[PDB]
Amino acid sequence: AAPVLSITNASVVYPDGISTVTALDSANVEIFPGELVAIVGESGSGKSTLLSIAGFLQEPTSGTVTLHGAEGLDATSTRREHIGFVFQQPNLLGSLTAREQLLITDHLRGIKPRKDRADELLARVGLKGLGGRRVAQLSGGQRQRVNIARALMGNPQLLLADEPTSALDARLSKEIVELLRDVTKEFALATLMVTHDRSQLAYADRFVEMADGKAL
Amino acid sequence: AAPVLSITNASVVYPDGISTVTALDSANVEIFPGELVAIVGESGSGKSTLLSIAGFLQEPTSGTVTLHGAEGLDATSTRREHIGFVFQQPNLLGSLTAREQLLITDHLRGIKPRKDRADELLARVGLKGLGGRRVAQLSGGQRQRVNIARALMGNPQLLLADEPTSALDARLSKEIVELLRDVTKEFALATLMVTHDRSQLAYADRFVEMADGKALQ
Amino acid sequence: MFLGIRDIRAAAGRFALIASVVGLITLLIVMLTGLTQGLGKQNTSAIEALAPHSVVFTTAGGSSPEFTSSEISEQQAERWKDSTPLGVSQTRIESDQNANTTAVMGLPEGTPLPDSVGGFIEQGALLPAELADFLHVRAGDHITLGGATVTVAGTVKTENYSHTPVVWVDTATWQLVSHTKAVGTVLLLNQEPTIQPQDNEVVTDLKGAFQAMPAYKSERSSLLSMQAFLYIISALVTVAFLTVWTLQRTRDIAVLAALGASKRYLLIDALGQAAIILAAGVALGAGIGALLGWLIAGSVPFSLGWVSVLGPALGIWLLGLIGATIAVRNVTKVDPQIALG
Amino acid sequence: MFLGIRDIRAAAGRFALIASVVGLITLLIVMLTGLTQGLGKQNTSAIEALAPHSVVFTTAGGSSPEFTSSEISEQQAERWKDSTPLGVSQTRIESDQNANTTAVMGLPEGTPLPDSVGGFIEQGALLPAELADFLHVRAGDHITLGGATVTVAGTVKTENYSHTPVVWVDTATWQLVSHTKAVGTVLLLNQEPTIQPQDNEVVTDLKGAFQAMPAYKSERSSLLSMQAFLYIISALVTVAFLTVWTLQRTRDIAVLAALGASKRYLLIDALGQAAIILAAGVALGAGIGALLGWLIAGSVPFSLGWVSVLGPALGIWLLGLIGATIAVRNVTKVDPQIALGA
Ligand code: MNR
Repeated sequence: AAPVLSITNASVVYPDGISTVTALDSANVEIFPGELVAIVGESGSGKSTLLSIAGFLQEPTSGTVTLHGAEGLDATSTRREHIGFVFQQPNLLGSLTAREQLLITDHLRGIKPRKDRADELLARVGLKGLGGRRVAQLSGGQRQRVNIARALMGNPQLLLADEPTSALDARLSKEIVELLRDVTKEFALATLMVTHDRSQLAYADRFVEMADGKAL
Repeated sequence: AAPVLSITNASVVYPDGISTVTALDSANVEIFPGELVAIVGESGSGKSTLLSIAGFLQEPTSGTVTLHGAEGLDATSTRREHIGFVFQQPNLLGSLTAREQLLITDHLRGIKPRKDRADELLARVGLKGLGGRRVAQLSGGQRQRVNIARALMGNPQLLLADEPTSALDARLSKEIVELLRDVTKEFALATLMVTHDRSQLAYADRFVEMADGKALQ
Repeated sequence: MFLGIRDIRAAAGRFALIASVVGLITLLIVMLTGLTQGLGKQNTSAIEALAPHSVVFTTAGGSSPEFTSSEISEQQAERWKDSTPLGVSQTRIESDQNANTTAVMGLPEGTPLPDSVGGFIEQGALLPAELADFLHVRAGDHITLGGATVTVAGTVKTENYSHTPVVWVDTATWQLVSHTKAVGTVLLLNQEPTIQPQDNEVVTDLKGAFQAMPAYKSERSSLLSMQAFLYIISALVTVAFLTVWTLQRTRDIAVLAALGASKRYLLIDALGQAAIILAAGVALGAGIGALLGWLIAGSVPFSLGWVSVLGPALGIWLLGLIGATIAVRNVTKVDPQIALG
Repeated sequence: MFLGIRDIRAAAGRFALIASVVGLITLLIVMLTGLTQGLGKQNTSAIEALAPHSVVFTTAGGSSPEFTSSEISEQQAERWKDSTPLGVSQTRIESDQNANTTAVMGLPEGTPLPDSVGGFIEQGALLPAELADFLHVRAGDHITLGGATVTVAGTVKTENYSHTPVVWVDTATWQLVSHTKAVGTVLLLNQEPTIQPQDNEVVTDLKGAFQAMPAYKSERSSLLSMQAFLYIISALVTVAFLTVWTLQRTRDIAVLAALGASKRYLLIDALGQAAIILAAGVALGAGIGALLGWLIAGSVPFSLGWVSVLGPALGIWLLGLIGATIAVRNVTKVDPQIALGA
C-alpha cells in the first residue's frame, strides 16, 4: 500500500544551443505496485524528459523525485538495483548473445551470472530456447522481447518503457504491450510506458497526457 | 497532370533476421509539382519504407519506382541531382558550419560552392546571418531549419521529409511545417512528408493513411 | 570485464592488426636490446671479467683518457702500491695455416685469470680456443704475434675487447709485441685507492673505463637512444589506437551506464580489454624475438637472457597500461542519456 | 577533400597524436638511414676513393677472403701484370706529445693517389690533417708508427677505414710498420682482369671486396634489417589506425552518401584526409630529422644529403597511401540507409 515512485513538482531546463528551453514543466506523477501508467502526447511534449527523470538519468532542475526503497543512494546506484529500462531501441550489445544480454546485468551487479534464470525469463518472453541466438538471428520483435527480459533480469520495482513499439507493426506492437502489462501484473511491477499509439491505452491502468512539459 | 514521382505497386521485403518481412505491400503513390503529400499512420506502418523507396535509397523487392526527368540513371545519381532529404534527425556534419552544411552539397555535385545562394536560402528559412554558427551553437529548431535549407541548395524536384517535427514542441513544429509548405509552393517542389502528428494534415494538400505496409487508397 | 573479453572474441580482426603492431615493436625492441647488450659485452666482457675497483689512466694535454693512448711507465707502477699493470693492444696474429687480428692483453707473470677465463698468466701467449682452431695451431706451436715469434702456452676461453677476442700474454711479451718500454696501458686497482693521483694520472670506475674505449660509448649511446624512441613509440601507438577505439564503444558503454554500471566497472572493462590485447602482442613479440635472436646469436653478437627479453617486454606492457588509462579516462564521463537517443 | 580537410581543422587534437607517431617513426628512420650510410663510408670511403675495377685476394684453407689475413708475395705480384699492390694495416701512432691508433695504407712508391685524395705516394707517411693537429706534429717531425720512427711527409684529406683514419705510406715503409716480407695485402686493378687466378687466389669486384672487411657486412646488414622492420611498422600503424578511424566516420559518410555523393567523392575525400595527415607527419618528422642529424654529425658519424632524408620520407609516404587504400576500402560499401535511422 506504498507508492514506488513519486515525482513532485519537477522541471527540467536544458541549454538548447545558445539559449535555454523548459523541457519538462512542473510534472507530478505517482505510481503504485502493479500499475501500468502510460504517458501520451505528441512528439516533443516532454514525455522522454519525464521518463529520464523517473530513471535518474538526470536530476531535475527543480523539484524532487523519490524512489522508495532507494533512499540514500546516488543516481547511478538507484538505476542498478531498482529500475529496469526498456529503451526505444533494443540497445542489445552487438558482441553478446540473447542469453548473455541478461547475464551482463548480473555481472555489472556483481553476482555469478545465472544461466537458468536467464533461460526462464527468455522463455517468459516467448523466446524459449533462443538463449543462444546472436543479434543477427533476432527479428525486430525478438530484440525488443530480449530487451524487456533484460529489464526483468535484476527483478526491479520500476519498469520504464520508452515507446518500445515504435518500429513494430500493429500485430507485433500489440504483443509487446500485452506482454508488458502481463509482466507488470504478474511481478507487481510499477511501469511507466511512453507511447504515441493511443491504441495501446486500453492496456494501461491509467495514463497521463503531456503538452509543453505540463501534465494534465 | 504530369507527376514528378510515380510509385506503382511497390513492395519491400527485408530479411528480418532468420525470416523475411514484407515491410511494404503493393503501395501506389503519385506526387505532382506543388503538392505537399502527407503520409500518416502509426510508427511501424511502413511510412519510412515508402519514404526510403521514394528517395531511391533502396530498390523494392517487387514493383517499380519512377522519377521523371531522371530516367536512365543509377540510384545515387538520382539522389544527387533531383532529390532533397529532410532527414528525421538533422544529420548535420559536425566539423562544418551552418553555411558549410549547404556548400558541401554543392561541392559533391562538382560546382564551386556558391556562398550567395547558401545565405539566401539560410535567410528564407529564417536563419539570416547565422551561417557562421556551429552545430554546438544551434538549437533543435535551428538544426532542422539548416536541414531544410541544405535540401533546397540543389533546387530539387522531390523533397522528402521524415517526421521533421519529432523533437519539437507544438510552437516550433508549426513553424517547420509552415516552412515546408511555404517552400514547397514557392519553389514548385514535389514534397512527400511522412508525419505522425495528425494536427499537421491541414498544411498538406492531400494525405495518405497507412497501416501495416499497405496504403489505404 | 564481461563485455570487454567477448568484444575481443567476436572481433578478432581489428585487434589482430593492432596487436601485430605492438608485437612488431616489442620484437624490434627485444632484438635491439639483445644486440646492445651483445655489442656491449663484445666491447667490455674482458675488462668486466677482471672486475677492478678503480682503473688508473695516463693522458696527454689533459685530454680525456683513451685506451688507445694511455701508457704506464715503470715508475708509475711502483708508485701505486697494490696494483698491477694491464697492457692492452690490438695487432695481427699469423700462423703457418691462417691469420687474423686479435686483441692482446698483457699482465705480470703468474697473475690468476678470472674464472670466466680460467688459467693463470704463463710465459708466452695463451690463445682463445676458437682462435687456435682457426689457425690450425696447437699448444706449443710458434706463432707471429705483432711481428714477434711467441710460443703458444695453452688454450683458453674467449673474452672480448673492441670486437676482438683477447690473447693473454705475459707483461714481458706484450712489451715485445706492442713495441713499448711501458709496463702497461692502464693500472688495475682491486682495492680502494689510498694514494692521491698525479697531474697526469686519473682514477676511474669500471664504467668509466668502458667509456675510455673508442667505439663503446659512441655506439652504445646511439643504440640506447634508439631504444628510448621505440619504447615511446609503443606507448603513443597504443594511446592513439585506444583513444579512437574506446570512442567506438561509447554507445555500448552508455547502455551499460544507463543499466546501472558503475564508473569503476566501465573503467575496468575498457582497461581489461586493452591489457589483454597488449599482453597478446608483447608475448608474441618477445617469443618471436627470443627465437630469432637465439637463431641469429651465432652470426651476430646477441646476448639472450630472461631479463633481456622479459625486462623490456614487461616495461612495454606497463607503459601500455599507463597509456591505456590516459586513453580510457573518458569512459566515466559518457552521459547515459546517449542510450535514449 | 571538403569534408575531410575541415574535420582536420576543427578537431586537430586527435590527428596531432597520430601524426606525431608517424613523425617519430620517420624521425627514427631518417637518422638510422643517415647513420647506416655514414658508417658505410666510415668502413669503405678509402677503398672507394682508389676506385679499382677488380681486386685480387689471397686466402687460406679456401675460406672467404679477409683483410686481416691476406698477403701477396712479390712473385705473385709479378704474375698479375698491370696491377698495383695495396698494403692495409691498423697500428698505433705516437707523437712526441700524444698517441693514438689509426689505419695505415701502403702503396708502391711514386704511385699517384686517387683524385679523391690526390698527391703521390712518397717515401714516408702522408698524414690526415686532423690527426696531425691532434698529435702536434708538423711536416718534418718524427712519429712512432707501429714501433718505427718515420717523418711526417705532409698532410692530405681524411678518408676512413674501419672507423679509423687512413695514413698513406709507401709500400716499403708499410712493411716496416706491419713486419712482413709481402709487398701488400691486395691488388688494385684499374683494367679488365685478363689473368686467371690460382686455387688459393680469389678475384672479387669492388662490392664483394667489402665483404672481406670484418665489420662491414655484419653491421650494415643489421642496420638495414632494423630499417626494414621500421618501414613495416609504419605501414601497419597507418593500416591499423586508419581502419578504426574510417569506421568512426561511417555516420558522416552515410549522410554524404545519402545525399548522393559518388563513391569516388567519398574515397577521394578519405584518402585526401589521410594523405594530408601523413604528409604533415612525415614533413615535420623529417625536418626535425635532418636538423637533429646535422647537429649531431660532428660527434657521431652521420652522412646527410638530400636523397638520404627525402628518399626514405617519400618511400614512407607511398607506403602510407597504399596502407590507407587498404583501410578506406569500406568507405564505398556503406549503405545510405544509416542516415534514415539512428
Ligand atoms: C664510432 C664508433 C662506432 C659507432 C657509432 C657504431 C655504430 C653501430 C650501430 C648503430 C646503431 C649498430 C647497430 C652497430 C653494430 C655493429 N658494429 Mn658498430 N654499430 N663497430 C665499431 C664501432 C662503432 N659502431 C667498430 C670499431 C667495429 C669493429 C671494427 C672491425 O672489426 O673492423 C664495429 C662493428 C659492428 C658489428 C660487427 C660485429 C661482429 O661482426 O662481430 C655490428 C653488428
